[PDB]
This record gives sequence, C-alpha cells and structure tokens, in this order.
Amino acid sequence: AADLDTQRSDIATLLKTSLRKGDTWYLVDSRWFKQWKKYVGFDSWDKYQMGDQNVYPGPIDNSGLLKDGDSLKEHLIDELDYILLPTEGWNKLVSWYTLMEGQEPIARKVVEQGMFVKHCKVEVYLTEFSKADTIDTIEKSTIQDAGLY
Amino acid sequence: SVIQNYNKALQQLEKYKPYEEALLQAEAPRLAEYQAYIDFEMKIGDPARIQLIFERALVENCLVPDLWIRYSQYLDRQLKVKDLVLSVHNRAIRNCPWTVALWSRYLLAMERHGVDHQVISVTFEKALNAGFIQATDYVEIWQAYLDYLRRRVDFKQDSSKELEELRAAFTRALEYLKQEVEERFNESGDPSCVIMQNWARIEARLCNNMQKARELWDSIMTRGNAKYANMWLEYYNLERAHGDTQHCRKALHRAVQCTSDYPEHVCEVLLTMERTEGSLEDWDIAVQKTETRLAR
Repeated sequence: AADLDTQRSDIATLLKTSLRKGDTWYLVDSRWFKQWKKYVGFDSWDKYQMGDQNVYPGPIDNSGLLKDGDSLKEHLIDELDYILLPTEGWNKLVSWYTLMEGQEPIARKVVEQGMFVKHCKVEVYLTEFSKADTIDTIEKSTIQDAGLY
Repeated sequence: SVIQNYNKALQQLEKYKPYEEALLQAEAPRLAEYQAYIDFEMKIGDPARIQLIFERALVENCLVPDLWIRYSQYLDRQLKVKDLVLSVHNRAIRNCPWTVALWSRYLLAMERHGVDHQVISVTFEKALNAGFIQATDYVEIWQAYLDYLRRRVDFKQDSSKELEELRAAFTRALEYLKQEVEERFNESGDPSCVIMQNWARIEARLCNNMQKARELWDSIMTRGNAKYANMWLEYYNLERAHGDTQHCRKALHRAVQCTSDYPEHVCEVLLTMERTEGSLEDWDIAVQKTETRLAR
C-alpha cells in the first residue's frame, strides 16, 4: 500500500517503457484507470480530487473488458476502452489495490509488426495463431507477410 | 493659413485624377481600374487611403475572393491592428465562405493577434461547416487547425493538456478524412498522407516517440506509398535523426524491394550509409541486395 506521489511517479515512468518483442503487457479498463488518475493526482492540470474516497477506484475491475458469457471482447480500442500497462506496472497496480475476485489478468505479448516499416505493438487480438508465427510453424514467412483475414 | 491648407489639400489630389477618370470612364464593376488604383495607393503608402480604395473596390467586387485576400494580407502584414484586421477576415469568410483560404487566413490572423482558444476553436468548427467543393480543402483547413493546436504546446513539458489535445485532434482529423471525406468524395484528400507525415515528424522530433512514428509510417506505406522513393527517403531521414542504424538498415533493404519509380537512388543511399558506418559484410549484403533488384 504505497503513498500517492510514488504511485503517480512509478506508473508514469513505467508507461514510458519501450515495446521490446516477447515482453508481456497487461490491459487496464479506462473506467478504472481514469479514476485511479484522479485519486493519485496523476495529471498536473486536473489534480484536486487527489486522495479523496469519492474517487478511490478499489481493486482492478476489467468487467467491461471481459465477455458476459464467462481474455475476451472484440472491437475494443486502445486509449478509448483500455490502457496497456507493462508487467511491472500491472504487478504494482495489483500490489496496491488487489485483483477483483473471479478475474484473470488480460495479458498480451509484444511482437514485431508491419509489412513495410517494421515496428512493435502489443498484439491485443489474434488470427484464426499469432501474426508473427510462420505458416511452416503453424502446420507443425510470417502470417502477416503471407496474409489471412 | 485657411487658404494655404486648401491649396496644399487640392495639390495632393492631382496625382489621383487619372485614377479617378479611369474609374469614371469605366463601366461597372471597373476591376482593372480599381486594381491600378490599389496598385498606386499601396505604393504611396497612406493607410487611410489604401483602406478606402479596397473598400471602394468591394462595393463593386466583394464577390471576388482574391480581393479579400489582397485586402486582408495588407492589413495582416502592414497595418497590424487586431480590430481593423479581424473585421475584414470576418467579412471575407461571410462573403466567400466556399473559399478555404479565407478560413485558414482568419485562423492565423486570430492566433497572430492572440484571440482566446475557446474563440479560435469555435471559428474552426464554423469552417468545417461552411462547405467546400473538394476533399483537399478539408485537409487544408485540418492542416491549419493542427498547426495552430501545435503552436499551443510546450514540448519542454514531457506530458501536458495541450499535447493530449494535439494528439486527440490528429486522431479526430484522420478519422474525419476516413468517415466524412471518404463518404462524400470516394477519396481521402491526403494521398501522400501529409497529415500523418506531419504527426510522425512531431511525435519523433518533439515527443521522443519513434515507435508511434514507425507505426504511422507503416500505415502511410500501406496506403499505397511504398512504390515511391521520396516516401522511403522521408521515413529514412526521420529514422536517421530520431532513431538508429539497425532501423535505417532494415528500412532501406525493404525500400530497394518496394521502390518502383527510382530504385537506383534508394540503392545508392543504402550503399552510402554502409560506406559511412556499416561493417564490410553489411556493405557486401547491400551490394548483393541492390544488384538483385537492378537485375530486373
């Protein structure tokens, strides 16, 4: 149960973490994180609700991210519906507020992407196998290099 | 003296007699005759008289956007009085709303004279609704508002309300072109992805975020821009400054493959960098890769 100023500082710095292939990041619902931001006084300009129980978010509740019928929900958008936080930030977030009962973290893995300009992004969705796995790797170039909707 | 002034006055009205007869003898709207009088008065340099002759021209030629631009540009660059300036930019867009330039110009004039953000951002919305005949115009006024929103940002501050605002605007602009402009013109208006290019350059040079700029440039190339050498080299140059060699290397290798218009140029750019900083086997790999492309 760390102090407010250290949560803001540890998380802020951790969000700047580079996207290196094979690393494991976790999603966080915008509903919960936008409130965590208010409580820790995360944004210098909107910093008055800091330390108030009117905005204490409680344990991480990615209920709007999981599907009603028992790592789900298609068409979810990054920045609008969720925030990808790295393994250390997710551990810290879990360490301070706890993970809501009957919930598993929405864990995803960073991969090399792009057929023209190679770049890294956390693969939120998959094809039906990963975009970077090969056709030769799939039966036993990459799936993206080949092409399959 | 009363008379000494009377004469001095009259004396300083002889120089305009030709210009006044020219107008008088001419029939409405007297465009060429007003144009000369404007040319002449602007050389003299009396602000009161220049304002008057432009005003005289508008009583017969307000329908012409160019006259508004000529009049506005003069007030913008020479008179520099917020009051008298913004009035004409307001009138210009009221008379010729279909003309994008007038809105764009109005926005800079407002920014130049430090008009509140709340006010400037509202004028921009009015522009979006005026109604232009073509897709490029919609891009042109988006470029305007994004350059304005960019000048509000203090990039010294790592994270800020203005930067957050800037990014959201780009995302809105890019969606606006994909939803509204695509549906109305069956075209984006930004074929070379100037708006996206503009963002990647900011994101790289001013936000230490090459990863976004890469993600962006892959989308650019994906929107039919890999065939061009200049597009590859723009990306390359961006990486060379705000990235690293490994990425420059992988990029130029992919560029020799994708380039259609001018592969020889791309090849030579590669061979130069490997000559300037690469290992020998990198220089060799390059030679083979370039040759292989030039074989076809």
